[PDB]
Amino acid sequence: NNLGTELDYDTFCFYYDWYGSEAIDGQYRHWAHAIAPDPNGGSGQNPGTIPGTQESIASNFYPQLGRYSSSDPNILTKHMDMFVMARTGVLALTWWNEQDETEAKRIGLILDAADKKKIKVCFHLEPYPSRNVQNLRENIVKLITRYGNHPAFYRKDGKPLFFIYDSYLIEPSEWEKLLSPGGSITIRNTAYDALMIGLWTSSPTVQRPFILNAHFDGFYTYFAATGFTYGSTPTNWVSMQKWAKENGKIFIPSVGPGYIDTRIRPWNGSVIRTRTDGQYYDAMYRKAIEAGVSAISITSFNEWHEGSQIEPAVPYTSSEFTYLDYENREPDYYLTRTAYWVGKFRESK
Ligand SMILES: OC[C@H]1OCC[C@@H](O[C@H]2O[C@H](CO)[C@@H](O)[C@H](O)[C@@H]2O)[C@@H]1O
Repeated sequence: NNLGTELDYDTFCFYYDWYGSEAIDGQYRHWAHAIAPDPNGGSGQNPGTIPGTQESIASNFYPQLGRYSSSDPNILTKHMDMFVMARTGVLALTWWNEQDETEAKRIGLILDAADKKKIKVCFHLEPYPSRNVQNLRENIVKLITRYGNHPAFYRKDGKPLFFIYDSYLIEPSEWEKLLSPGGSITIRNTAYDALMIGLWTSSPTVQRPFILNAHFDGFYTYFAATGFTYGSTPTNWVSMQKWAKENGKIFIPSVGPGYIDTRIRPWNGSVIRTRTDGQYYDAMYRKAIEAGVSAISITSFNEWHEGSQIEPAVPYTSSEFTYLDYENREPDYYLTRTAYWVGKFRESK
């Protein structure tokens, strides 16, 4: 078929599975969330918590699906249909190494639901406690062993792919042990080889030798807020792509529709990026495509705390908060606008 509606398997959408309901999970997990103290606000702050009631959730927006559970198979079905609408072929699943049966259940449910719609799943390896290259290797082995034969497990030219968030928290000399073909605990040329995509944050003078010396296969930028880092400044993407191509690296810039996290970080208003009825998303996605990249990542499907989600949101005013909403656009606008950009990306590929 050549309908201009098929999934794109070089488009990765960051997905969060940490939402809970009292009924399914015992608590409205993540809809309830601690409010962060101001890191520049001095001592004795008592910022409190967002309780995750119907009226007061830990987002500046409000989900069309309500305070859902990430463990609810019926929600997962709906999410996969939303991925199909968006044409996003890869779900990049947050992974916190919780070592708990409820995590294991969720991951299996997500893989199963994804496969019904021919969506693929890869893992976004988060900065879990004491993360280091040895336990990373062990966890990569575990994930490939447990899930590598699942039909929804993502591969690119035969290799799994992992995104590594805050990869700068680990020195290049440690990464080399895992990721150089000669490394002490290498995955290269083993059953557990994978494309390892590190987080490019700051200036080229720092990031270029970091990526080379660490032996990452590529890099991504994550942040949905333009200008938050050098890497999330889209005017740098042409030059970042040129460097990537020269050095055999895969650049996967991250694009998002906006940013606002002031319910959970009230002091963080300088990072707000307004959606402007889709014009912000359009500008960022256009820059990624114009840079000539081979793959794009989307921040985010459903990071509701940070206001970067493309998942449908609805107008809502409760007695506790007046939420933002998609304004003049309909609740599914960011899904269908993603599909528009996926088509432009494919036309360019
Ligand atoms: O997936 C990479 C990162 O994406 C942004 C969120 C971040 O998690 C931190 O922030 C959220 C709030 O937005 C907290 O709920 C988490 O516990 C964590 O501090 C991801 O690491």
